[PDB]
Amino acid sequence: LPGFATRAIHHGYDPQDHGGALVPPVYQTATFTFPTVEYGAACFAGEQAGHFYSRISNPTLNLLEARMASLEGGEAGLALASGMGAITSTLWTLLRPGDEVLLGNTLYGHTFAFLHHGIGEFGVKLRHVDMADLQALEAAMTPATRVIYFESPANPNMHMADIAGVAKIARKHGATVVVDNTYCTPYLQRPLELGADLVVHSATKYLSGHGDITAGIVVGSQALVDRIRLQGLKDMTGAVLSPHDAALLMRGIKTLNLRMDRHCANAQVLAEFLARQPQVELIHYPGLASFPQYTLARQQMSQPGGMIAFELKGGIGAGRRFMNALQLFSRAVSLGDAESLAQHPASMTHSSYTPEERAHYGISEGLVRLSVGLEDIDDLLADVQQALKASA
Amino acid sequence: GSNKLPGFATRAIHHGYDPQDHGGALVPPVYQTATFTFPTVEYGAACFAGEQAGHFYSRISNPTLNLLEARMASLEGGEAGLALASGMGAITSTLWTLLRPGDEVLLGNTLYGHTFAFLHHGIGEFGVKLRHVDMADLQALEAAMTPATRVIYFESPANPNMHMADIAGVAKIARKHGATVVVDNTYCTPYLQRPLELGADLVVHSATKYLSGHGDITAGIVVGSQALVDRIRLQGLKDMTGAVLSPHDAALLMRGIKTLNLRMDRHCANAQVLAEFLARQPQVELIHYPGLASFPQYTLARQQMSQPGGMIAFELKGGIGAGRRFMNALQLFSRAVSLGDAESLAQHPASMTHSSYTPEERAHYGISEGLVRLSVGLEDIDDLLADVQQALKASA
Amino acid sequence: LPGFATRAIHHGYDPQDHGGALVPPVYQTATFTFPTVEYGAACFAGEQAGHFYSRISNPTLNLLEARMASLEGGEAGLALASGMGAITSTLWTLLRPGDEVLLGNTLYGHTFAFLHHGIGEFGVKLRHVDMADLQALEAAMTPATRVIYFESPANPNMHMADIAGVAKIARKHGATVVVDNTYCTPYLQRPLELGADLVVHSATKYLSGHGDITAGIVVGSQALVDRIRLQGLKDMTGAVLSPHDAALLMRGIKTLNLRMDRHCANAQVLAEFLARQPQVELIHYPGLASFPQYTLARQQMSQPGGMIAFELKGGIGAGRRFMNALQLFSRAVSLGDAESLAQHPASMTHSSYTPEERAHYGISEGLVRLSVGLEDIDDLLADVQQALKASA
Amino acid sequence: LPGFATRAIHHGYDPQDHGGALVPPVYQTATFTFPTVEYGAACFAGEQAGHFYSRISNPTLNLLEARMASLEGGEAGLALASGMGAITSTLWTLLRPGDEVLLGNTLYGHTFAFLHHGIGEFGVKLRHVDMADLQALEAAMTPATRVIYFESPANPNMHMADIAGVAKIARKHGATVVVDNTYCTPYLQRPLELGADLVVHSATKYLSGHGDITAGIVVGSQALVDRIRLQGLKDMTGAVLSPHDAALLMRGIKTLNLRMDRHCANAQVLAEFLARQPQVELIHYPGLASFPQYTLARQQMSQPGGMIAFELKGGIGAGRRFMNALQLFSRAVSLGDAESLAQHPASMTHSSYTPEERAHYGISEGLVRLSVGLEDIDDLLADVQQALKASA
Ligand SMILES: CSC/C=C(/NCc1c(COP(=O)(O)O)cnc(C)c1O)C(=O)O
Ligand SMILES: CSC/C=C(/NCc1c(COP(=O)(O)O)cnc(C)c1O)C(=O)O
Ligand SMILES: CSC/C=C(/NCc1c(COP(=O)(O)O)cnc(C)c1O)C(=O)O
Ligand SMILES: CSC/C=C(/NCc1c(COP(=O)(O)O)cnc(C)c1O)C(=O)O
Repeated sequence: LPGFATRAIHHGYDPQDHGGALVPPVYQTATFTFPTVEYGAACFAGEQAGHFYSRISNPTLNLLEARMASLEGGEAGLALASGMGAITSTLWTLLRPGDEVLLGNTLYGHTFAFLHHGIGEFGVKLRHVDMADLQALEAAMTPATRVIYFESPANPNMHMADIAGVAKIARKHGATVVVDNTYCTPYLQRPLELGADLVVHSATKYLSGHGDITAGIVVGSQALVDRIRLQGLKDMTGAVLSPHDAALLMRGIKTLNLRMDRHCANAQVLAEFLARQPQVELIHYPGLASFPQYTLARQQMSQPGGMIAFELKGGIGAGRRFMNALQLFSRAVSLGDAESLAQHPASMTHSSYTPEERAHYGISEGLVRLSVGLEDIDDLLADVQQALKASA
Repeated sequence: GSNKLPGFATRAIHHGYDPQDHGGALVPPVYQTATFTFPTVEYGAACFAGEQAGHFYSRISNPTLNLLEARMASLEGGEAGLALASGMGAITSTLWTLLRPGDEVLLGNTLYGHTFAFLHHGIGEFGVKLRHVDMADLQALEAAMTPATRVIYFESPANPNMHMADIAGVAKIARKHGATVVVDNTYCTPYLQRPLELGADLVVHSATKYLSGHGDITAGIVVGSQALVDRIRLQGLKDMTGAVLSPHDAALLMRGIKTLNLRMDRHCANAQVLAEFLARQPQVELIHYPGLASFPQYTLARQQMSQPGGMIAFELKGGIGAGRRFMNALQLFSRAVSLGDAESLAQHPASMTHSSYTPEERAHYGISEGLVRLSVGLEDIDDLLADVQQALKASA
Repeated sequence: LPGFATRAIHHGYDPQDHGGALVPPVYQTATFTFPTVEYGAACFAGEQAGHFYSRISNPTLNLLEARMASLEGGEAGLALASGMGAITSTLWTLLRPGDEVLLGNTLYGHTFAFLHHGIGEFGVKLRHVDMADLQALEAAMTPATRVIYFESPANPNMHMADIAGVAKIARKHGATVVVDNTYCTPYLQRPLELGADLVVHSATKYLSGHGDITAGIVVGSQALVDRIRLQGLKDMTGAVLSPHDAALLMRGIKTLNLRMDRHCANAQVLAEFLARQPQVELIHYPGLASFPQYTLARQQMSQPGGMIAFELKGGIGAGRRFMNALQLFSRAVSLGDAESLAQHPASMTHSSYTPEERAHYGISEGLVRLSVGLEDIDDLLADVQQALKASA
Repeated sequence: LPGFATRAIHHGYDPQDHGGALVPPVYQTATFTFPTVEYGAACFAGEQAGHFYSRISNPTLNLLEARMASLEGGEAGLALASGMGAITSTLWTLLRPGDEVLLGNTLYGHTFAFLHHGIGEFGVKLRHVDMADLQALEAAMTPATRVIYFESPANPNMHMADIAGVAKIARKHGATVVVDNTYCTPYLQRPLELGADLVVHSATKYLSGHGDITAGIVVGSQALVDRIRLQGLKDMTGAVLSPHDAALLMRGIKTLNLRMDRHCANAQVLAEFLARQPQVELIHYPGLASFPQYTLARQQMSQPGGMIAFELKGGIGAGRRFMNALQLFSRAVSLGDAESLAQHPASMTHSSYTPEERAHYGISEGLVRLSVGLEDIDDLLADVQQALKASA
C-alpha cells in the first residue's frame, strides 16, 4: 500500500518499539542468551524441525530481509555475505547429483565458474539455453530439470529473458525459477511479480550504491527461503553478513529510488551520445529504440538501467586506448557505485571463461562496459568524448 | 641477534604492519571498499590473468583482510592465511575445495553440530564418502585408511566432550598414505596449540570465539601452505561459498587478537580454579577438564596444549533434570551457546549446539544427555565461584 | 570546474594514491607516528606558529574538510563532533571579553543558550538585530563589534537575512560574518559567495541525511579556519569528530544533490497543499509566492528547501491533536533525515528560551515545524490530511 | 559488590532486556521519537529544571557512563568526544570570571593552553601550586578559589599529589577538586574514593587501550555531572561522543584489568633495566624505591603504572638519537596503547608551553617519555638496549 520510497525507508520498523530510536540500533552480537534452558531448547528444536524463529537470529539482518522482501514483493528474505553467497547458498540447497540446471547463455564469471568447476563437478548437470527463445527452452526441459537460473539483463551484453514465458514453461514441470536481479534492483524490475520463484542480488552493487560493502540477498517464498537459510547458509556456505554491513546496506536502500533515477537519466544521455559516434561499431543499451529486445525490456523494466556496453571499431587496441585515456570514469570491475566505472574485458576480467567459452557465450573484443554513476552528466560526457578521441 | 623470532604477543600486535607505509597511521586504516581500480587496463589483466593460472597475488586483494591473514599465519606458524565470514565459511570453503565425488574423508568421532550436518546432509550427499574414526586410536585410524582417503578432518579438543586426537600421530599416518590433514583449532587458538607445527596441513577456526574474544563479530580463518590456501581462496571462497569477511569485522578481529595472550591466560586460570572447585562439590558426577589428572587423555592434553583451555564439560547427579535446574539458577553465567567470550556462558549441547544430531547419533558420537558445557569467561573468579556454588545448591 | 555532484563524489581523492581503493580507507587511529623526532618537532612547531599540516592530521577528516570546502566555495574546512562544536569552537576563537557579537533575532535553542548563558557570562556583549534590516544593523555597529552571527533561513519562521547586504556593512566596520547554513546546505545556498567569512553546519542534518551521526563543519578562509582548529577545537572544546562518523558523513554527501531535490519537491507539494486547507492560519514556506521575503530567498537559495512551518487555528490544542494523530511523520526534533519529522518548537527545540523570550524573539505558540523527508509524497499527503481532520 | 573485572564486563547491562543480545546493540542514531508531544515536552521541561532523562539520551553512551561510574566508584558518568572535551566541558561549567582555579605545577600541554590562552583570557584567575606541598596549597587558598585541578601522576615528570590531603584542604575552604586520572585509570587509582569531587579521563589512552578511538569521560556526583552535561557539553563545547566509538571503548574496558596488569609488569622490568644503564642520568618511575614519592605512590595507586620518564646524560642530542634508533617502540605522542610509544615532551605534547614556562613547570629539554606497551618484554628490552647504544 505505501509507495516504494516509503517502504524502502520505513518497512518493518517502528521507532516506538526500540525506545524511540529513529534509526534501528545495530545488533553487532554473535550470540543471544535465554531466560531458561527449556526456552533455549525450544528455539533450536524449532529450527531442527525446519522453522525460522526470530530469536536466535539477528534483528538487524531480519529487518534488512523484511525490507528487501517488501521491495521485491516476496514472502521472505535472506541476507548473506556476498552475491556469490546468495547464489551458492540457493543452488546448493536446491540441487543434488543427477539434477539438471538450465542456465542463461551468459553469466557473471564467478557464477559460471561455480556452476562449471564447482557444483557441476559434484554430479549436477548443466545446460545453457537462450532464455528469450521459449521453444528452445521448452525443448531443453527434461525430467532432471529442477532449476532454471539466469540474469536479466545478462551481464555483460544486456540480453533479456522473457521471465513470464520462462515461468510458464517451468510450471509444467514444477521447476524452480531463480533470477539474478542485480542489475535492475527491485526498483526497476520485480521478477517475483512476473512468476519467478526466487530472486538473488549482489547487494554489493546498486542496493548498497556506495561501493563500501559486500553483501547478498535472496527473496522468495517462505518455504524455499527457510531451506536456503537452514541448509544453504547454515551448513553449506557459512556466508554470514556482518550486522555493520547490513546496517550500511539499509542506509543505501533508503536512497535507492533517487540513485537509480539518476543512474538511468545519466546512462540514457551517454547511450544517445555513444550510439552516434564514428568510433562506435555497436551499442547495447535497453533504452535505445534500436535495442533488439526493446519491447520485452519495457515490459519487464520500468527504466532501462545504468549499464551500457558498446564496441569500438578499432577492436582490442582501441578498447585499451579508450580505457587508458579515461580520467573521471575509473578502470575497475564492479558496478552500481556513485563513481562511474569502466571495464574492457578484452583486457580479461570475465576471466573465469576460457577464450572459446567467451566466444560461444556472448563476450567479445572491442567490448567496453560502463557502469554510469551519479556524477554531473556534462563531466561524464567530456570524459567519454576525449577518451573516444584518444582511441584513434 | 635479529634472526630471533619476536615473541607471540609482539607478533599479535605488530606482525606485517609498519606505520611508516601508511602515512604513520599507528592503527592500520580500514579498507572498507568492495573494489580496487587500475592505473592502466594492462595492470588489471595482469591481476585477473594470473589469478586464473593458480596464483594469488591479485594486488586488488583487500589490505585489511591481508594483514589479518598474515598475522594469523605468523601465529599458527603457517605460510598463508585466509579470512572468511564465519567458522562454517572456513570449514566449507576448505572441504568444497579439497573433495570431489569418490573421495573419502575420515572424520573425528565428535564434531560441532553444523560441521556434522554439513558433512552428512551437505557434501556427503554429493558423492563424498564419510567415515568416523576415533582420532586418538592410531591403530584404528591406520586400519581405516583406504586409497580413496583424501582428507582427515577433526577438532581437538572436540566440541563438546573435549576428546583429543594425537595430531603428530595422525600427521605421520597421513604422510605415509597421502592424505591432507585439516584441524579445527577453535578451542585452543594458536596461543595454546599449533597443529601446523605438529604436521597438520591446514587449520581452521571459528574466529567468532576466542580470537575475537568479545562476541561481536562472526568470522573464520584458514591457515596452511601457500598452495592449499590459494586454492581454497580461489575456488572455495570465490566460487563455492562467497563467505566474504567484512573489513570492519576483520579490523575488530585484529583488535581482539592484540589481547589474545592475556585473555587466554585468564580464561585458563579461571577455568582451572573452577574445575578444581567443581571436582570437589557433592553434586558433580563427573568432570572433564584437561587440567585435571582425572581427564581421560590427560597426558596427550599436556603434550599438545600449553594450557588446559577455558572450557569445562561436566555432568551432575540428577542427569539432565538437575542440569536444567542448575543452569536455570545461574545469575552471572549466561544461558547461551558460543564460547570464548569475555562473558561466562553455560549451555546444554544435546538440545542446543548438537541439536543437528539425532538422539541415537548423539549417543553414538559421545554426546551425552546430562552434559553441561561451561565457557569460562574473564570475570572475577570469586564471583564465578559464588555463582556456580549457589546454582549447585538450587540444583540439589 | 567539475559540477557539484561530481565534486561531492570525487573531490580531493584519487584511488591511484591509496592502492586503487575506490572508497578511501577509514583512518580510525587516534595517532600517527613520525620517521624521526625532528620530523615530529617540525609538525608541532608549525601549529605553534599558526600553520596547519596534513601529516599529524587524519586523512579521513582532511578529505571531508576539503570536500565541504569545495562544495561551499571556501578555502578551508574543519570537521567537528557536532553542529554545536562548530559554533562554539568558532565563537570561542573569535571573541574575547569586551567584544560584541551581533546576532539574528531568532536562533537555534542551544546556540541561544550558549550565547546568553555561556560565552555571554564571560564578558562578551550580545545584541540581537534583524539581519534583513540593513539600517538597524548599520545603526547597531560599534567599534567593539567583532562578529555578526545568524541563521538564514532562521528557525522556525524561515526569516531570511540579506547576506550580501550584511557583509557589505561588515567589511566596512571590520567585522567577521558567520552564517549557520544548516537548513540549505551548500547545494541550495553558498553564503561565502555572498560575502560571508565563515559558514557553520550541523552536518547531523541534511549533509548526513540519514540520522545516524552527529557532526559539525566549519568552512571559510584558511587564516580563520586555522585559528578555529588550533585554538577553538584543540584547546577550548575538544569537539573531535570520529573518523568512522566522518566516513559516513562523506557517504551521505555523495547523494546530497539527489536528496535535496526530493526534500524540496516533497516540501513544495505539502506547502501548496497546506495553503489550500481551512485549518491553517498561516504558513511560512519560501517557495510560496505569498512568502514575505520570496525575492530575497530566490536570490540566495536555488530551491526553497525541505522545511515548512505553520500555525493551525485552534492554537496549541489543535497543534497537539495534529501531532498526536501523525502515523507516518514522527514526533521528533531534528531535521534533514530521510524520515519525515514534525515538532512543536517552544516546548522542544527552543526550550532554552524563557516564555517571555519565546514571544520576545518571534517563536509562536501553535507553530508546527515539518522536516519533509524522502517518502512517497502521496503517503505524506495522506498522513497530513488525516491529521488535519483529527486537529479540528 | 562484584569484582572490578566482573563490573567492567557486565555492569549496567542485562541481556534479557534487549532480546537476549549478549553484546548491547549500538544506538547509532542522532535522534529519538516520542509517542506524544506532551511526553516530548516533559523530557525538555526536565532538562530546563537541571534533570537528566534516559529518553532523548543515547543508551550506548548511557551504558558506557554507568560502567565508568561503577569502576571509579562514582554516582554518575558523562562521555565526550575527547579528554579535552571532558576537561573543557567541566571547567566551562564550574568557573566564571572572578573565580580562582588552583593548578598542579605541571599539566598536559593542551590543558595548560586551554587554561592560560582560553578560559584564563575570559576573566578566570589562574595560579599554579605544588599539590604535594600541602602547606603551600593551604597558603594559596582564598575564598575565591572555586576549583583545584591537577593530574596525578603528572604528564610528563610523574610528580604526584596526595589527593586525600588536597581534598581535606578543599573541604575546609569550600573548593571543588577535579583530578585527571588518565594515567592510572580506575583500575589503579580512584580519586573519588579519596575525596575528589570529579575525575576526568582521556579515554583515548588506557581505557580504550587500542589507539583507535578518541574519547573523554567525566565521573562524579549526579549534581555536578548533570550540570556539566546540560551546560558544558550541550551549550559550551558540543564535544559529543560517537556511539560507534563509545561501543569500542566499552570493548576496550572489558580487558582493562588484564592490559594494565601487563603494562605495569612490563614497565617495572623496563624501569629496573633503565636504572642500571650508563647512558641514563635520572629516571622517574613510581615503582622504583628511589622514586621521591614512593611511599605516596604505594598508598594511592595499586600498581605503579605503564609510564616511564627518564633523562639521558647526553641531553637533547642523545634523546634525539635514542628516539630515532627505536625500531619496535614507535615515535608518537599518545599513550596507553597495545603498541609501545616514545616521545620528547618539550617539542611535542608540551609544545604549547614557551621555553621559560617548561623550565618553570618541570618539563626538561632532555626528558624522554615511554608508554610501555603489551609486547614481549624481551623484545622491548632488546629495542631499548640498542637505542641506548645508539644514543651516544
Ligand atoms: C570480481 S569483483 C566484480 C563483480 C561484479 N559483479 C558481481 C555480481 C555477482 C557476485 O556478487 P558478489 O559476490 O557480491 O561480488 C553476482 N551477480 C551479478 C550480476 C554480479 O554483477 C562485476 O564486475 O560486475
Ligand atoms: C549455534 S551457534 C553456536 C556455535 C558454536 N561453535 C561454533 C564452531 C564453529 C562454527 O563457527 P561459526 O560459523 O563462526 O559459528 C566451528 N568449529 C567449532 C569448534 C565451533 O565451536 C558453539 O556453541 O560452540
Ligand atoms: C534538541 S536536539 C534538536 C536539534 C536541532 N537542530 C540542530 C542545529 C544545530 C546544533 O547542531 P548539533 O550540535 O549537531 O545537534 C545548529 N544549528 C542549527 C540550524 C540546527 O538545526 C533541531 O532543529 O531540532
Ligand atoms: C597532542 S596528542 C597527544 C595527547 C596526549 N595526552 C592527552 C591527554 C589529555 C587530552 O586527551 P585527548 O583530548 O583525548 O587527546 C588529557 N589528559 C591527559 C593526562 C592526557 O595525557 C599525550 O601524548 O600524552
